[PDB]
Order: sequence, then C-alpha cells, then structure tokens
Amino acid sequence: QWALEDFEIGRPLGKGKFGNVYLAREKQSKFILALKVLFKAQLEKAGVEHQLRREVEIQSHLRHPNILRLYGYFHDATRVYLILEYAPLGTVYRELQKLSKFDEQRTATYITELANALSYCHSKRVIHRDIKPENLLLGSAGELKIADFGWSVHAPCGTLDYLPPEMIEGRMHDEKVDLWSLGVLCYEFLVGKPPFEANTYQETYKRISRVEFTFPDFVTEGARDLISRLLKHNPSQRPMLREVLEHPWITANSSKP
Ligand SMILES: Nc1nc(Nc2ccc(S(N)(=O)=O)cc2)nn1C(=O)c1c(F)cccc1F
Ligand SMILES: O=C(O)c1cc(-c2cccc(Br)c2)nc2ccc(Cl)cc12
Repeated sequence: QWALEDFEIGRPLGKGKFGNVYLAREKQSKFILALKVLFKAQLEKAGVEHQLRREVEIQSHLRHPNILRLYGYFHDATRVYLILEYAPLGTVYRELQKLSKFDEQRTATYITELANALSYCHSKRVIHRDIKPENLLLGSAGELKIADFGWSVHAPCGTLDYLPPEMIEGRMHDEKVDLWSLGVLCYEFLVGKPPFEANTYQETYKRISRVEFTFPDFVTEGARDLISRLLKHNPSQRPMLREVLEHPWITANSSKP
C-alpha cells in the first residue's frame, strides 16, 4: 500500500538513534506528515525489530488528541519507514531550552494534557514508560502530544532521570510508573532541569532510589504539594490521574475547552 515514491521528502526534523525524521508530503493528497526512517541494520544489531513491531501495533490503534498518530508504515530492502503525524511546533525539549523553564500556567496545562493522554492510555492498559521532553511534541494550537511509544509494554535505555525506583531496581511496575514520570516532568518544567539530574548515571541512580530532590525558592506550595505526592517511593501512595487533574494547583493554573 505504501512506497517511498508516494512521498516528497522535505527537511530533517530530528536525527536517530535507529533513524531520522523528515518532513514529507504525500504526492497524491498533498497531506503534510513526518517520516521516521529507520535502517534495518541498526534495528537488527540492537535487536529491537520485535519491540518496534509492538510499538507500531500499539500506536496505530490509539486515538487521542494528545497522542501523536501513526498513519501507516512500509519497508524497503534497507529501511523501515513510519508515517507519522507532523507536529508543527516542535519538541517541548526545545521549547524548554529556549525559555529556560515554564511558568505555572503552561506547566499546569501541559500536565493536564499529559494526564488526560495517560488516562486514555491506562484505560487500554498501556503504560508509556518513556515520557520525557524529547518525546513530547507540540501541535499547531501549542497542544502537547505524546510521541515515541517505544519502550512501552502492556502492563505490568539511556539516561535514567524519568524512571521510578521500582523500575531502575528491576522490580514489578504497573501504571503508577507514569505518575512518577509526571512528577519528574512537572519538576523539570518549573525548574528547568529534572529533579535527580547528576553528572553520572551512577549518582542519578542513587538520587532516584533514595528520592533526593530539593525545590528552588521560586517553586510555590501548590507545585511542591503535587510534585511531592507524585514522587513517592511506594507506587501505592502515588495519586490516581483523576486526583492529579482535580489537584488545587492544577485546577487554579490550567486551561480547559
Ligand atoms: N512527528 C514529528 N513532528 C515533529 N515536528 C517537529 C517540528 C519542528 C522541529 S524543529 N523546531 O524544526 O526542530 C522538530 C520536530 N517532530 N516529529 C517527530 O516525530 C520527532 C520527534 F518526535 C522527536 C524529535 C524529532 C522529531 F522529528
Ligand atoms: O526485512 C524485513 O522483513 C523487516 C521488516 C521490518 C518491519 C516491517 C513492517 C513493519 C515494521 Br514496524 C518493521 N522490520 C525489520 C527490521 C529489521 C530487519 Cl533486519 C528486517 C526487517
């Protein structure tokens, strides 16, 4: 059904990893989209063809306005191509580099968008596991969209900043993992760096396992309450997504249609 000849390739949007993403237009429909181009070689060498086929199967059925659509896929002798939705405002990662942190309104909005997408996800027993600013895209109305579904499996790596303790220790993990990740995002959005950043993987491991973060002065009590509630070692004490969406700090600072 799909072949490279159906697309006009524009410029690069980002680089792999297993491969690069390019802006592209489908020739017939003039539909603008993004093409992830993974090389079969790396995929084979890192042994991820199995997880990719998983991710692709998971991603193609999901329909939510805060989740990035996969429209389709194809492959050539030397490449696998994924046909993704193009998010025209880029990564949250890069937006954060530009602003050196977000105000409460933007943060509370992003966390609402994210918790909604995660409610939808958990209600199909899909745990993301990789929520991080490099995987968060922004649509044309500046709305957050989760991308990069790889690294996620039906319930129950590089830098370890976004992982909860029960996952870096190799233990059992459920949906509560994504709640930890939100607390790490919420922190990084407000402060400009994640709460357990360190110069080495080995220090970050320690900081996560022992739950060692301090708030700078500009962080308000309502932000400190929700972050502290999300960053609990016992997955059981983390709140549900609904408690998060109804948190007084969120309700007071977020945005709603
Ligand atoms: N699907 C998708 N759309 C975008 N949009 C986008 C728009 C602008 C820029 S910028 N400011 O030029 O660097 C970058 C990306 N990225 N994208 C991806 O899959 C994607 C991703 F998830 C992470 C990194 C790179 C990507 F390419
Ligand atoms: O030659 C193939 O049949 C091959 C196909 C695919 C693939 C096909 C459809 C969807 C998706 Br998602 C991936 N992935 C590969 C990854 C590595 C290697 Cl060595 C080969 C493949």
